[PDB]
Amino acid sequence: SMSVKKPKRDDSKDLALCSMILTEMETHEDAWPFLLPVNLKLVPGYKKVIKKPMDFSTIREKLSSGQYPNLETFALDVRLVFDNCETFNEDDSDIGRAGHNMRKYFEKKWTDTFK
Repeated sequence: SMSVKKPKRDDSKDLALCSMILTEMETHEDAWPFLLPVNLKLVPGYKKVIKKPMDFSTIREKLSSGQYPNLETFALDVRLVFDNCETFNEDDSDIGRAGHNMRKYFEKKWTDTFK
């Protein structure tokens, strides 16, 4: 509350560390469904169904331009990529499996780096 604070966590490396995680996500062999924004002209139903499209290139641009105020907002966008994927793609499909794989990959890096 006012004048009552927990000890200050060092957040000075967060930006660099989220960048490193994102690089690792970008270079994973199963990243291909997520590298670029879904083409809303060429994929029927995507625009109407997925209210907040997100992809790794868009996260990278937001990260590089100071549009994440903290590491929780960064994680929310990464998770949105996978939540969107599950919304639109059957589990038993290449893209559906890719999304589950990438989510697991992310969540381990996230825990190992920050928890």
